[PDB]
Amino acid sequence: AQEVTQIPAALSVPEGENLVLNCSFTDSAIYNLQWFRQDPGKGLTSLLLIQSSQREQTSGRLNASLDKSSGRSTLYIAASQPGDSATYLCAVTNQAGTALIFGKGTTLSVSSNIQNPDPAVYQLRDSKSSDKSVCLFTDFDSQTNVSQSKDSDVYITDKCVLDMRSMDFKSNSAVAWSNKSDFACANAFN
Amino acid sequence: MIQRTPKIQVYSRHPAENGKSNFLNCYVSGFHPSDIEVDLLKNGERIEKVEHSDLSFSKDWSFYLLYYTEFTPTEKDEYACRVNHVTLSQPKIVKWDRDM
Amino acid sequence: NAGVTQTPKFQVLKTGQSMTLQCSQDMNHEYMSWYRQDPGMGLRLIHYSVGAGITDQGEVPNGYNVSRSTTEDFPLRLLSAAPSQTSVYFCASSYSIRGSRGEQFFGPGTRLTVLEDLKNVFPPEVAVFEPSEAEISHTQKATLVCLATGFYPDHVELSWWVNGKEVHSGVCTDPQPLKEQPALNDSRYALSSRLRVSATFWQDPRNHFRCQVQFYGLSENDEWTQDRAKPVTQIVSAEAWGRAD
Amino acid sequence: SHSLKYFHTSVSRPGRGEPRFISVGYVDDTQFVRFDNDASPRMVPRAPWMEQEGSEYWDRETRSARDTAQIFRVNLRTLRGCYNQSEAGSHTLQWMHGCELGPDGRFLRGYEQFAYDGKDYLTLNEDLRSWTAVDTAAQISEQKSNDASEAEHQRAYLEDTCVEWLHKYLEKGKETLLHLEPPKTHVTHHPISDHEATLRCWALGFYPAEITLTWQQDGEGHTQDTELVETRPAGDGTFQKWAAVVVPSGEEQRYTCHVQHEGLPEPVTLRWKP
Amino acid sequence: RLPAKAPLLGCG
Repeated sequence: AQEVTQIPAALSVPEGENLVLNCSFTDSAIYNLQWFRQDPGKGLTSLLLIQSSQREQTSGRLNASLDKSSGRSTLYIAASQPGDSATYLCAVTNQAGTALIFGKGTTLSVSSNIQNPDPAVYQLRDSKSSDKSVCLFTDFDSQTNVSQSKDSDVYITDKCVLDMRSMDFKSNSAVAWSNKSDFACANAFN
Repeated sequence: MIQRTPKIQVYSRHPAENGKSNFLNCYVSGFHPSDIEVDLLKNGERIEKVEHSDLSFSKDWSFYLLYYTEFTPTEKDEYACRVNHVTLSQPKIVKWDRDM
Repeated sequence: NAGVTQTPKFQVLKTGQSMTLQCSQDMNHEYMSWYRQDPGMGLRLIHYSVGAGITDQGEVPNGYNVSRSTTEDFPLRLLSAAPSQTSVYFCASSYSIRGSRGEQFFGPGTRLTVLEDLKNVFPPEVAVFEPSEAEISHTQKATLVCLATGFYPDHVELSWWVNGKEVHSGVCTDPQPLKEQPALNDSRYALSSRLRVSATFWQDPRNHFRCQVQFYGLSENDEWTQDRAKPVTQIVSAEAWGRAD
Repeated sequence: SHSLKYFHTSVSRPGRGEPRFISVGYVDDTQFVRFDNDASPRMVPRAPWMEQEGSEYWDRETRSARDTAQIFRVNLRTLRGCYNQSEAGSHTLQWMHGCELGPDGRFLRGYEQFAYDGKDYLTLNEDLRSWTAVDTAAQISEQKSNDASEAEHQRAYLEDTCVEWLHKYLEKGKETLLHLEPPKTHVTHHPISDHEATLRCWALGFYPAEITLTWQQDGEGHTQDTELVETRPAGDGTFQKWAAVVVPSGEEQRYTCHVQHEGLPEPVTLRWKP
Repeated sequence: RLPAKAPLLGCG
């Protein structure tokens, strides 16, 4: 059958940096190659269609190339932005030319540049009941990895970046909590 | 849309000898469309153990089939090929002539 | 044109149950296809059609049937639901496969979870946590945390609502939920989200903040005899008003 | 030459379900495989030297035939629309493709032709890089395919896969496929009237199928008006043919039959003897 | 061996 591979499975680049997404396929006998973007919890949306006789297709900072003989397509993302963060999937026509076969996709994370990081931990109280709280690690560098808890009664989330567009301000944050009262937010993160 | 009437050859694999096992061939060729009914007859009666080749066609797109059965020719037995096709008003019967 | 429509968006099934995933398109497309998406497996072709009355097997056809009696509809039937059929199901159509007009349009997908027992199904509990005094004074910014706990399966959509308006910016949710018992394989899930506004906005007591978790659980069809409210599809939310502290 | 050819036939039967679909494979004048969607709806061996191929080969060939059947079902709908025919009538789409080797055993040429209802529709050019409309408006679908792309996929098959596998088949069945069987020749005499008799020149048990039978008269350089029958299969893999000339009764010994066949080192000449 | 692809025929 037609076999589609995408290298690598996961990619993390600082914003502003050029990056390549790779697609290789075993059977060069294709009519079309197609690149798709998939946002979390949503369907695929087509970015670029390259016909078998075409060599490249451009869409802003996206430029895809096709080399049939070599069995390769490269999606070049110039000056990458946080908004480029998504799963990128490559598809070619199956051997019968009746359906599309997909690679497993590349998950791209373009990390937001925190210009003046100010790492701090805070304690937040439940709006309904006191003596019920969560810990917030916030305003840390985008290159700082959130450590797993290693307690099993203490839960720690992965980081996400939010955009306060009103103040042209981005901030990373992670949450931690427990059902034990022998737990302070200080050194809850490591 | 073209319509061509089957050409029908009825013949043995080997020169016929009464009492010697042989193969009876009915070769239908030059026909279009492909839909066709063919029976080998012994003394007017349809032969049951009859096999045929797979549908193929010639340069001019006309179809050809070989229908055949193992048989022992005799003095008394008459063999024929009965062919029905959309181009024929009635089924055509071609008797086995040993010199054709 | 609506493009490619899929129903339902979420579904729970008991092992052995039958289920038709509906797909339609109003673009008059001859070519339609079904894929399943699984972590580290990618998007795999189940069945495909090259026209009305014409269907064929894909990469992973076993366990699934399709029919194409019309151009518009391409339904996918699970004959006998198995846990291995837990996946996200995408229906796709295109004007052509081999032509210049080769763009493939996808439906929004159907998240399917097949369970041995519906016993394990729970809706989320939701709490909003008010911003820190220390954060306000240091940054002049106010971070609210929403926390959804003890939900199963992982069938949730979390949204923030400020003054009854859905927030699309100043927010991020965890990309994944946490297993509350990572050891257990039928573990319920926790999910957190953050809403960050100016200390100003939070300090305005006319401003209402609500985190909403839409849970997709059992439908009206499903049997339920447990000494416990049926864990149906439902919204669970928590609130907080601003304070001039 | 040597050749690897397939002959595909799709026949619509509206109301009675999907079209009838048959593919047959030939190496030279020897059929070796067949697919029939009415038959085990799979590609099956039709020569003894094909019977020891693995399930991998048969599964692949079955799916290629299946996929061709499905596309030909789409093509029959397209062609019905194209000629503005009723949805009630049965129609035929035929597809012929083949590659040939030269003396050296390298690719000599390829060809593909389509016919709708027994008439030339579309032909692949000798360069294998474009298609020629034989009927007006005949094309690769402009809207749902690409002339150049379709030609390219068939060109690769004809120049590469077709040549490679023709060699594999010629090797597997070499004892039968590479053996030249010369024709057994004789002349029979059949009086048809008081004044005329038919001289019939026989060629029996020959392979391959290509053969020339001509009648000449002594003292005349030109060849005579000849009744030729269609070359016919014996059923054992060899072929039969005869050429007949109607001559005046008593003058039969003035005529010569001339037989040309690859398996004959030089042309054979026969004369009827009473 | 068969080709994997059957050409798609059209009109005009």
